[PDB]
Amino acid sequence: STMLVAEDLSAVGGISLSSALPVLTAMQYDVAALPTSLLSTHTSGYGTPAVVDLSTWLPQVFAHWTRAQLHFDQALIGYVGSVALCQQITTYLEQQTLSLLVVDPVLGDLGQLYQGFDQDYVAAMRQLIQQADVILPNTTEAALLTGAPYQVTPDLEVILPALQAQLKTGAHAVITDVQRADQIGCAWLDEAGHVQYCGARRLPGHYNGTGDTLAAVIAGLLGRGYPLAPTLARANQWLNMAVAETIAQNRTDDRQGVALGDLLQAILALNE
Ligand SMILES: Nc1ncnc2c1ncn2[C@@H]1O[C@H](COP(=O)(O)OP(=O)(O)OP(=O)(O)O)[C@@H](O)[C@H]1O
Ligand SMILES: [Mg+2]
Repeated sequence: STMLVAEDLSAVGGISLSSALPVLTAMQYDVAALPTSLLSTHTSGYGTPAVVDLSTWLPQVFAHWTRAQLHFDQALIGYVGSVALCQQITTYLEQQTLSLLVVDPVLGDLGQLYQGFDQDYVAAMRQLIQQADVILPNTTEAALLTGAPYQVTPDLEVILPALQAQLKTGAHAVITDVQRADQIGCAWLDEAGHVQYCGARRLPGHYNGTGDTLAAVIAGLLGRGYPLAPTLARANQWLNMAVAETIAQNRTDDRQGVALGDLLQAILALNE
C-alpha cells in the first residue's frame, strides 16, 4: 500500500520526513514523501536555518495529484507550519477516501505554543484533525486543542473525552508523553471509555525526532491492521529501543535525531 507523509523536511538533522522515509519504507509502504517546509537543518542547535516557503507549492502538488488521478491508502500528517497549508491539506484529504489518517498535532511543548503559532494555528489544527482516525498530541497540545489552560498532569478522565469530542466517531485521541512514575508513554480511552496507558521506562536525556518516529511507527502499524492497544504497546517499546541505541552511540553531536538501525532491524523481523 501507499502512504502519504506530509511533514517538514530538514536536510540535516535526521528527523521528521528524513526519518519517516526509511521507517515507513521498511514497514513495506510506498511512501509519498511531501515536504510541508524545506530546511537547511532543523531548528534546534544549528543557528537560523535556510528555509523554503512551500505555501504556494502544495496547492499545485494537490491539484496535480488530482488530475493525475492518484489515490492514497493511508496518510500521516506531521508538522505543517501555516494556517493556509493546514487548510489546503484538510480539503485535499477530504477529497480522498482514506482507510487511515493519523495526525500529529504539532503546536507546542512545555506549556507554550511554539514561536510563530497563535490561536489561529490552533483553530486550523482543530479543522485538520476532524477526519483523523488517530491524533497524537502531547500534554501541551491536548490542552491547547481543548482550550483548557495547561496542566503538567491533566486529568485524563477529563481531557481525553474533551479531545474525543472533536474527533469523529470511533477515532482516538492518544496523549503521547504521559509520565507515570519511572515510565513514559501513551494514554487513551478504550472502547468502554476507560483510560488506558502503555509506557516504557524513561531514559535519561532529551532527544530529537522521537515524536516523529513514534508517529511513523504508529501509522505504519495501524496501516497494517494492528489494533490500537498492541500498536501502542509496540510503538513504545520500539521508541524505547531507539532512544537506547542513540545513547549507546555516545554521540558528540546532540542535535542528530534518534538512531534508527535497531528499529529497522525490528521492523524487518516483524515482516518475517
Ligand atoms: N527519554 C526517553 N526515554 C524513553 N522513551 C522516550 C524518551 N523520550 C521519548 N520517548 C518515547 O518517544 C515518544 C515520543 O514522545 P515525545 O514526548 O518525545 O514526542 P514529542 O513530543 O514529539 O517529542 P519530540 O519533541 O522530540 O518530538 C514517547 O512516547 C516515548 O515513547
Ligand atoms: Mg510531539
